[PDB]
Amino acid sequence: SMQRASRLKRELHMLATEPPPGITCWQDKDQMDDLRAQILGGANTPYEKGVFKLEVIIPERYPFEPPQIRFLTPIYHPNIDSAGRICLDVLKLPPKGAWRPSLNIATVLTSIQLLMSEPNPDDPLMADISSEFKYNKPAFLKNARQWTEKHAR
Ligand SMILES: COc1ccc(-n2cnnn2)cc1
Repeated sequence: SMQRASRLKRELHMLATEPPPGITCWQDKDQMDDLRAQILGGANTPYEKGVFKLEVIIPERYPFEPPQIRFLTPIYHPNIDSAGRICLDVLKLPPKGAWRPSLNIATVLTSIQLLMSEPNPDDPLMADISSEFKYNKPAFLKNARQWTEKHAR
C-alpha cells in the first residue's frame, strides 16, 4: 500500500532527525518495515548505564495495527518476559489496547521507555518479578541492576 510506504518514509525521516531523548530507531537494511531500535537505560532507574536493543516489525496493515516490538537485550522487569515480549497498552489494539493511527513508532518507543521507568504491576508478564517489585522493591532494584550489568553493558 502506497499510503503505508509514504507514512513509513515520513516516520523514518522524523526518527532520524527528531529522535526522542534516549531513543534511536533505524532501518536494519533495505526494508522500511524491518527496523531495530535502541533505548538507553534511564537515569535513576536500575537500568541506568544499560543499552537495550529492540526489534521493531511494522505489520502489513500499519498504521491500523501497532508496531510489533520485542526486546532483543534481556531486561528484568514486571511487564517484559524472558523472550522480550512487552505487555503495554499502546502495543495492542482496542478494546484491550490503546493503539490508534495517531500514535507512531516514536510514540510507542517513548511509551516503552516510560514503562521501563514505571512498571505496571497490575498487568505483569512476570508474576514473580511483579510481586518482588510490589513487596520487596530493594530486592527488585538489586536484581534489575544485576541483570542490567550481565546483559546490557
Ligand atoms: C491495561 O490495558 C492493557 C493492555 C494490554 C495488555 N497487555 C499485556 N500484554 N499484552 N497485552 C494489558 C493491559
